[PDB]
Amino acid sequence: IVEGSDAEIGMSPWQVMLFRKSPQELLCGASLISDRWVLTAAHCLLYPPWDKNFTENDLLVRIGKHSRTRYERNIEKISMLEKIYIHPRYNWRENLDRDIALMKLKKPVAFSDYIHPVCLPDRETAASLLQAGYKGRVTGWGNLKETGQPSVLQVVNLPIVERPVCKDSTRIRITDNMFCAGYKPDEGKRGDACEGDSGGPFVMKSPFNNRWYQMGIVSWGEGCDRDGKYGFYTHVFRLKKWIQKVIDQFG
Amino acid sequence: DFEEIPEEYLQ
Amino acid sequence: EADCGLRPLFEKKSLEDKTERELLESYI
Ligand SMILES: C[C@H](NC(=O)[C@@H](Cc1ccccc1)NS(=O)(=O)Cc1ccccc1)C(=O)NCc1ccc(C(=N)N)cc1
Ligand SMILES: *[C@@H]1O[C@H](CO)[C@@H](O)[C@H](O)[C@H]1NC(C)=O
Ligand code: NA
Ligand code: NA
Repeated sequence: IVEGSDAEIGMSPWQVMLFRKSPQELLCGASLISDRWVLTAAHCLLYPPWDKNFTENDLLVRIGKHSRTRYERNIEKISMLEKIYIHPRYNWRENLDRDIALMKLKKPVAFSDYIHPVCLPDRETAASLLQAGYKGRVTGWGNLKETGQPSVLQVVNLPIVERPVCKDSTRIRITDNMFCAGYKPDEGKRGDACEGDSGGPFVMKSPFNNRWYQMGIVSWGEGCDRDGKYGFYTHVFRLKKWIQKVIDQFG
Repeated sequence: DFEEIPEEYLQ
Repeated sequence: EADCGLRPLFEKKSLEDKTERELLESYI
């Protein structure tokens, strides 16, 4: 996260760290959506241009974390993966269209002050909140700058951007399964996700029922926090039918 | 840079 | 889950975090 701040304790209890076993390192962010299911970006698990293709046993899920590097004894919980599910029409060849994957845990994780699932949006909540100017919140342990790494979880609030502005900021083909967020050059304020934040949640707090909803997944961007560029996010509601299909069949 | 995690999670 | 999106250390105890008001103010 570039130009964000330290998270408060328990601020984002759905935040998940995807952790590579060997070598031990941060792979991606992710989110807890039930006691057995974790949501992330497909490109965190599968991206052939970078020779990335992780299998279940390559990875661990670390939940309830604040510190990036510490083993947070008695606070974090570490889970093994039973199965990875990548969207069947995830487009890794071109533009990361449908950049979404589910991971089922081998065992349910115990909820605590630091560990709690986020809501997934219904159509109405999506329609109400996914509007240009409305702000969401992105969290992660990724890079503090495009070109180091934070001591603890970082947070930044960013406005959703008009789709034509998103489209005009890039040569990459944008789809309805994406949205973009971030400040314009003229708006003064700054902030963006960056590498390492991939797969983490873009969340919004519904003013109707005061619950947090995950509207987006950190997906891609050209550099980090560049003037005139925006962060792009997987549109979670647009792919919720797939999410529900996987959980209904395998959960 | 990462602190070692308990061996039980790596077996 | 019926309890999703409600944080034990914030919503569950009616405490607000330091910047969630920024989000609310953006929701017209
Ligand atoms: C695979 C994907 N590729 C990209 O995002 C490409 C564009 C892209 C998009 C879709 C298909 C192919 C390429 N842009 S990049 O090459 O500038 C990524 C990058 C950023 C900083 C340092 C190093 C690399 C990737 O890295 N995704 C991770 C990511 C997530 C968020 C941001 C952000 N600024 N909000 C940036 C990068
Ligand atoms: C990724 O790895 C699996 C095996 O674990 C393989 O079957 C699959 O074809 C690979 N997908 C690629 C290279 O796109
Ligand atoms: Na364009
Ligand atoms: Na920018």
